[PDB]
Amino acid sequence: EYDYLFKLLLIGDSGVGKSCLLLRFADDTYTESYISTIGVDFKIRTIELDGKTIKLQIWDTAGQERFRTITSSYYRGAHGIIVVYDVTDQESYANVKQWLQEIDRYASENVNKLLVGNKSDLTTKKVVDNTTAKEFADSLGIPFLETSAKNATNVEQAFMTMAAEIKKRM
Ligand SMILES: Nc1nc2c(ncn2[C@@H]2O[C@H](COP(=O)(O)OP(=O)(O)NP(=O)(O)O)[C@@H](O)[C@H]2O)c(=O)[nH]1
Ligand SMILES: *P(=O)(O)OC[C@H]1O[C@@H](n2cnc3c(N)ncnc32)[C@H](O)[C@@H]1O
Ligand SMILES: [Ba+2]
Ligand SMILES: [Mg+2]
Repeated sequence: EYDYLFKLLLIGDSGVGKSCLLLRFADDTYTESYISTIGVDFKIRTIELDGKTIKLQIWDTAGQERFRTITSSYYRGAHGIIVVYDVTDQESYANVKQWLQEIDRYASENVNKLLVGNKSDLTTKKVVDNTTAKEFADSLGIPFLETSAKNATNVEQAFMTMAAEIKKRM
């Protein structure tokens, strides 16, 4: 029986791997194919944390600009928002500031945030230095993790740490 029900949103630029992060966490599957999300997709996953059962309702948003006014509708309900960039794509990291701005515009004032640098397995094509991204996230008091949906690395931890932080402030 459920102790908490948290709503999470994944946002960030098209092609950074939001959908693959959710597929990995919710279905333990992965695809190398690129099929952009139309609007917002939804999955649930129940986790156990600190002896508590937490149901997570997770919305995976389209990163493409033409969906953006619609995706904004889901921001208010979120307890936690995960902002994803691709560690091989500098512009996706540069657009983190824009995404943080969407959060300020549309989200609840007390929303928890996490910055994720995805595709950490692409070690030879990495252009966003993790010390840079970590200094950035520190400067904002936002937690930071690098993930690989492909190799499963830190995927469970990203969702688990987000839940932990939500649970602490209630
Ligand atoms: N090597 C590697 N490739 C990844 C990883 N995650 C996603 N990809 C690849 O990146 C591409 C885009 O992934 P996808 O999850 O569809 O991106 P998205 O952020 O959901 N795009 P949109 O916002 O348009 O729906 C796919 O070709 C996918 O296989 C990762 O951790 N490692
Ligand atoms: P929008 O409000 O159109 O939602 C986008 C998609 O997510 C599905 N969905 C949203 N919220 C839930 C809940 N709370 N439970 C189950 N499914 C949900 C919508 O039905 C849309 O397809
Ligand atoms: Ba949809
Ligand atoms: Mg997607």
